[PDB]
Amino acid sequence: NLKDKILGVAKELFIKNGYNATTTGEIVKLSESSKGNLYYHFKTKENLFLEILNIEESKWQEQWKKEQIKAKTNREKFYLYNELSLTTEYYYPLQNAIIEFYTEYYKTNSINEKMNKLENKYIDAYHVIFKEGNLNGEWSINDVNAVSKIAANAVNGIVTFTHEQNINERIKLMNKFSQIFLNGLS
Amino acid sequence: NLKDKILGVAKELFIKNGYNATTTGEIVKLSESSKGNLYYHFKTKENLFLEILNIEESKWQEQWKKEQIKAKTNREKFYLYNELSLTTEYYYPLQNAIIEFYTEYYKTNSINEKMNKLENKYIDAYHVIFKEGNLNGEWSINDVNAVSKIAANAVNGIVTFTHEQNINERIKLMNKFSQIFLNGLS
Ligand SMILES: CC[n+]1c(-c2ccccc2)c2cc(N)ccc2c2ccc(N)cc21
Repeated sequence: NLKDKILGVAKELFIKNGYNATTTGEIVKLSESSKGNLYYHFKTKENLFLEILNIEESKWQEQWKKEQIKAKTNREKFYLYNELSLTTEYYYPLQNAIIEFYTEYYKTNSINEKMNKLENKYIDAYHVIFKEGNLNGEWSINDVNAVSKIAANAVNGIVTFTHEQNINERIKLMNKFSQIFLNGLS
Repeated sequence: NLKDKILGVAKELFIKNGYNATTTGEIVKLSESSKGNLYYHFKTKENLFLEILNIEESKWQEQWKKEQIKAKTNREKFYLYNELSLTTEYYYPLQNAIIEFYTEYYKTNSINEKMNKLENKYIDAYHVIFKEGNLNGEWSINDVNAVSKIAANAVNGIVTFTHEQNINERIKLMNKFSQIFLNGLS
């Protein structure tokens, strides 16, 4: 595809190399297009990036839906969502590229611009879970927005910063996490 | 000393221009040494950075050892240590050199022998906190090593991924976390 097949390119240059570890010229290579095709939908490096981000976060949010089904109590949705967060091939596989981006481009309205849209969807699944937790009364939080951002990131840390130790060790830890967190709420 | 001098010039160069752009030639010139004497001491840029990384980790351990008398109980140190991490990393100079490096040497097994031992150093502080909390009966945790691991990375995510918010709110979520998390141990 025109400006669509190009999108799947950078995605890999970012997951395979990082943000400034991949450039337009680069893209253009396996891309095979002109530095104007990008002009249209992709105004700047940031855009292309901030764009691919959300896209992927969505394939994730989508898989999450087509999967939570195997969880009864919301509390199970919690443990699960975090667990799955570990195995997906979506979004998280370029959270380091984002760590960089957070620096290389923070003297510029993008963080809260389009990147604020992501910040929302990124903590949505948690928001539901927690919110619907008050209903089912599995617990009860008086600031669901705070706890939601909290959970989201911590979990994201457990996923990002431990990508070295074997995959099964990881799954165990994350579960010992959810136990503690959920238990710290009620 | 000529070693320290290298380490001294090297650090600022990295702080002034990131990890990637800083060349050893620069380091040797401004340190007034020789690639020879340099190579003898560190063998590589990658390796040089690591040693600075370690020297820094030891300076951290220092601050923590002094700045922690302001926290009587282990339950308070956990609160203090966490806040401390957020604030200091808000304006940590090398912060950008670090991110470049972790992205510049992810899969590299070798650079990961020390890479981990160092990381392991930050996890110790928590480990210490939790064990002491044990001996005192502030809580009860047997798999200290697991919690310590979870607390380190959970916090890191809270600190790293929350960059879009004002330092007042951040310190708020972080203290909220510390309370919630710490609340799932008794
Ligand atoms: C947890 C290790 N760790 C730290 C770190 C955290 C606390 C103290 C010292 C270093 C880190 C710190 C910054 N700024 C940026 C990236 C990373 C990172 C990236 C990947 C990884 N696999 C472990 C990582």
